[PDB]
Amino acid sequence: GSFTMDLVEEILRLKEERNAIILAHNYQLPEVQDIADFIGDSLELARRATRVDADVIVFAGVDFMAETAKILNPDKVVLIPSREATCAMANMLKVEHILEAKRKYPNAPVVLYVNSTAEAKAYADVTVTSANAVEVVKKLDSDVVIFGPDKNLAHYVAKMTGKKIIPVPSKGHCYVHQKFTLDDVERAKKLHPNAKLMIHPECIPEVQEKADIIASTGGMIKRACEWDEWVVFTEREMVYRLRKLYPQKKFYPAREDAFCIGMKAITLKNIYESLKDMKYKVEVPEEIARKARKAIERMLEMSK
Ligand code: SF4
Ligand SMILES: [Cl-]
Ligand SMILES: [Cl-]
Ligand SMILES: [Cl-]
Ligand SMILES: [N+]
Repeated sequence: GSFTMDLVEEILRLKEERNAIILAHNYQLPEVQDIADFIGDSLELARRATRVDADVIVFAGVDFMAETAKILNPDKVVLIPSREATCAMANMLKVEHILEAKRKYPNAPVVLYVNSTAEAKAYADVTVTSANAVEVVKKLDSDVVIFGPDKNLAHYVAKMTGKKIIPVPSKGHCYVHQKFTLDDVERAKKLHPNAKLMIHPECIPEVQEKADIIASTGGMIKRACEWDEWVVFTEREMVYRLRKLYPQKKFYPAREDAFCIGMKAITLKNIYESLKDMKYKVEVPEEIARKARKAIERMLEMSK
């Protein structure tokens, strides 16, 4: 035939030529999800990054996630297709916040959401994600923990563990999940009265209280078998992921306008260019990386 390769075919060929794997987050565009080798939540992506046989990891996600993969694979090439793929919640937490909390509470473990910079993780005793934060905090040997950046996840952790949670910083949150209100809950239940509600713990507490299940996107996938019809209170591309996994169920976005600009910095074109040009190479300074790796490997040990 006369036709040549499209972007998908170019990517497939370059993945072979580079001995590369494409890891994608659940909030990636559908056409990016469709070319990824593995798709998951933050914990699943971290765990998957400990069994990489490929030489090159193309990370269809935000920079903190790519940095986590690099911390776990210092001697592989990790590529981020755009350096503008970044997380507003993670940027809210600075070293100065951690140091001030450690001064007040020197005996409190420092528990940092993976939505955090590599520099911040160097100060964590253990990292967490939305999937394992309750379990990890429960098991730590202290009734007081320093926790951040996300204050809404911190609220959920405090509720479920009964422990004293010292937030760092004071107001960390995700603007995507802050879009959900009690009015969205009322509207969803009126439009879909037989559906149950899957709610991310980055949503505000009063919205969390309306959930049938509170879960990371990975937990949403794991527990979707419990009902046939769900309203999805997270970033709207998760609806595509759930529909692909469970074509026989029904999924509805809680809000179509719950979009993460940083996630959508990743495009099919810039994944192609990432493999073609071997860019942008993610690097983490050795001293930071070694300290962060200790905290991440502790997380993986404490949460299977
Ligand atoms: S959805 Fe929220 S927490 Fe996740 S990368 Fe985007 S801004 Fe960060
Ligand atoms: Cl692999
Ligand atoms: Cl996220
Ligand atoms: Cl199934
Ligand atoms: N102890």
